[PDB]
Amino acid sequence: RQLIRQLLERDKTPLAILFMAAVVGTLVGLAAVAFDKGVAWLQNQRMGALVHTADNYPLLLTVAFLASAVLAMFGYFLVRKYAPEAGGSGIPEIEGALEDQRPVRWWRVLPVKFFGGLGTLGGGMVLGREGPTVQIGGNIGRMVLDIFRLKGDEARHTLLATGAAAGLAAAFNAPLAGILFIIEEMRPQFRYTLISIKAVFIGVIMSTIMYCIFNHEVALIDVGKLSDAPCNTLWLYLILGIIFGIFGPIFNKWVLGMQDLLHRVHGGNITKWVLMGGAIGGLCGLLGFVAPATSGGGFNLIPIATAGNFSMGMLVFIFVARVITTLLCFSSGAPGGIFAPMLALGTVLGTAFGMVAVELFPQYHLEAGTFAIAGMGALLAASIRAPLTGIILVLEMTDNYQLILPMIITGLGATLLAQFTGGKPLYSAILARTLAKQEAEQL
Amino acid sequence: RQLIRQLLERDKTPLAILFMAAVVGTLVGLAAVAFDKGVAWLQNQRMGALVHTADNYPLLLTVAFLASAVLAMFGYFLVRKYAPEAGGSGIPEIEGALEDQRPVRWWRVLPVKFFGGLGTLGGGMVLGREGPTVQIGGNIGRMVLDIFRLKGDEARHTLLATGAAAGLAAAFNAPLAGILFIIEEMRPQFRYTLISIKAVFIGVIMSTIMYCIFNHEVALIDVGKLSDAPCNTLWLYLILGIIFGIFGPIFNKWVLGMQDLLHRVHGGNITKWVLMGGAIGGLCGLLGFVAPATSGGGFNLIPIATAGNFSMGMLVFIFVARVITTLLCFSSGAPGGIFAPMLALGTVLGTAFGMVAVELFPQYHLEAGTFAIAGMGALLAASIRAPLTGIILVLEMTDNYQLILPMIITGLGATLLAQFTGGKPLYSAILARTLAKQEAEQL
Ligand SMILES: [Cl-]
Ligand SMILES: [Cl-]
Ligand SMILES: [Cl-]
Ligand SMILES: [Cl-]
Repeated sequence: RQLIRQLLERDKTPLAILFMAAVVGTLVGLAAVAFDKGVAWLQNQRMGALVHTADNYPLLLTVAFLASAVLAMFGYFLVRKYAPEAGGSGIPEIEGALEDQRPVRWWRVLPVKFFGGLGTLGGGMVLGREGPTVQIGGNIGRMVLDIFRLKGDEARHTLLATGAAAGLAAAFNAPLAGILFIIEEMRPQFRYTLISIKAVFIGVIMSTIMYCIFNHEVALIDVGKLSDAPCNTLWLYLILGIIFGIFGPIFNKWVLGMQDLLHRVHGGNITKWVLMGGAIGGLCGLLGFVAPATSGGGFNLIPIATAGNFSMGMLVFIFVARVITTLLCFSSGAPGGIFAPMLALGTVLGTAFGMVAVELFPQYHLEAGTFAIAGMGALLAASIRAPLTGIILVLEMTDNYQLILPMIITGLGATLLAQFTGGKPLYSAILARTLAKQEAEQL
Repeated sequence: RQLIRQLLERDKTPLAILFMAAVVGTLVGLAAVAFDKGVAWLQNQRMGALVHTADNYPLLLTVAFLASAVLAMFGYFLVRKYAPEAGGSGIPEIEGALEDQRPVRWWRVLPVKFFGGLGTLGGGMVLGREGPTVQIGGNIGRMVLDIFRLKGDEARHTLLATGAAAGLAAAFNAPLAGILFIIEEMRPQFRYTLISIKAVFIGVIMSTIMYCIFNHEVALIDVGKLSDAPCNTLWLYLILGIIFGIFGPIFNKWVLGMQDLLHRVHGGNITKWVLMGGAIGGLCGLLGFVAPATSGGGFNLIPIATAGNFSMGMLVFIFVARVITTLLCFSSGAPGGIFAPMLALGTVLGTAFGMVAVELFPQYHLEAGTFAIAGMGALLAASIRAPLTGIILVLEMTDNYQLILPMIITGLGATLLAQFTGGKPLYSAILARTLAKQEAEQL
């Protein structure tokens, strides 16, 4: 009573950050659930109010095109106006914010990364919510430093990585992917002052506690308990990392090559960025009815492809027609991450390797889905090149933790073959292309 | 050839590190499995061989004492004559060799940490095999570097860290927690240069492949499937961390306090040390027969305490007489770590907390054992102050990965009150006491 509580005056500012890291993690966990439950409302009101008479296929294709384009145009007009920095994932806009390179305007991003991400991702576009939640989370961590008035220089990098950790923890119910997002992915940007790593923990805890009360689901991806991977067959997860580790730098040259190729029909205009974003967001709404595996930001193709429900000629067709629809969305300037459309390209090429590995090897008794869970985090290690948070996020979402060894081998063969090929991390190459564009345009 | 020529000009010395880290990682899967199969064959040769108790009880308590003390005076003697750095855990001898301070004498530690870790830890003493596998692993990472005569200090800090991560991946069968030993626990010593981390990833998976070849994996601790905790009850995991976070600085105050206190009964001699080691390590083979939860490394009673086969008049006798046999065994110069004795120390105080919360709160319908898994990584976060190497290492040996939010909450409140109530990490306070005692030797 009177022998313990007098030590608060000794370290009053560390206990001022760790209390504020509890209100960062609470406010990010509310803004992430209202994102995910608010984007599922616009996705259920779209397909639910699509079929009306069930025999009017000319009008039903028109409604599926316009009602997903106007929602997408609401997410493209609110981005190039009033908040131009919320025009992509948001992981490069916080990686250049832990180091003092990019400004953090929470008064502009938070009514835009929320209300534009609800119209972009709610239009059936191939874009995930790992983008608009870590960017929202990185700005709520900046928001409480202007509400609670503190001008600390170490309390502004601590809370901005707290809500960024709380954004990944409250988007995928993944408390371990949120902490290791700051540790090993954002390694040259984090400080680790022994109180900042405790403040990341409170923000991750309070954002996953607020995921309990409104999301009573067991997993985000509903693939059950798959088979084990014996260590007679752990060399096929090294050939899987070789195949994924070569496509990774080729995909990063395709992301950054389509950001400049699509930036030629409009050239930077406002009346032509929006009309192009409605032609993209309407095409991914028109694809939501005629081919539901092509459109969408993953997470429904993922527990279907890993069960062997697709054929071989249809898994090749999806990988061609999902690369086209994920380079037309993320490499266009829409608020939405490339993360969840990379989880849907990992279970397609992973199963296409897993369906061939049971024809050449009948003596291994291989399941065709164990290469889809392992391949899911193998494009996150070759493109983004954050292999450890990309294999404690496939495990946190599919709950298939028995593949903890084969998912490292395909996460290590992907990182090793992406560095040998000549590939950069994707979230550090979008940031390095926006800083060099900022320096060369104002001069 | 074409590709063969261009892989030798630019990246040859980075590829020589990634090939050495596969030879380093393989050799801590053959010297780490045969260490665990040597302490388990010696365990079933002194307590499984002398099993007939129906004939002579006074002629068996001496055999349970003499056969476990003669093994104890082989390791208390090999350390004190041939490799004095091999005594104790061995993580502070790698934590203090990763930067510049202590040498890595693989020509002295490896015949002593092996055949003394077989003698003490396999001869019935309360010691964990994490310690004698990090130091054997880190010395192998220097041994292969010295045999192949690699040139540079960039590979010396690299390959010593791959072997210390190869040790944790095969002593406990955890590929994911071995990398977080180097990333999270070895934070201010390890150098991250984008090739050394892939040498750790190579050295870990080459040390877990060589586990399942010999030791066919299912789980170390055989708790089957505990109940998924309803996260209404997550505030009880914070008071579990508060209770452990107070005891944590009190516990390692006894660890360093008993190393100094036991240093007066023998002085610094080599006859009085093994005669102390023949009684302080000798009664734990006698306590391993009349009360087998009071002695031993502390892994047999973890499935017994978590399942709830104890009362709270026996859950105190295996905590009062379990801290005594842990401070006597580890903190007296015996070649054996303290991870597994403070793992059995967390699941006993966690079950005592678990058996109380099911009486005061019948509305929650709690299990008394879900706090035992959450309390296992609590003393590893309060004393060692490495939560993510404690709350991920016990998920991989118990195979209950649904308690992550109950364990990050317990791992936070353990770390938060071990910093407030001033407690340094155990392996950073053991090393800083051996650094100050070697600077007083030169004068
Ligand atoms: Cl972008
Ligand atoms: Cl989505
Ligand atoms: Cl020691
Ligand atoms: Cl042990």
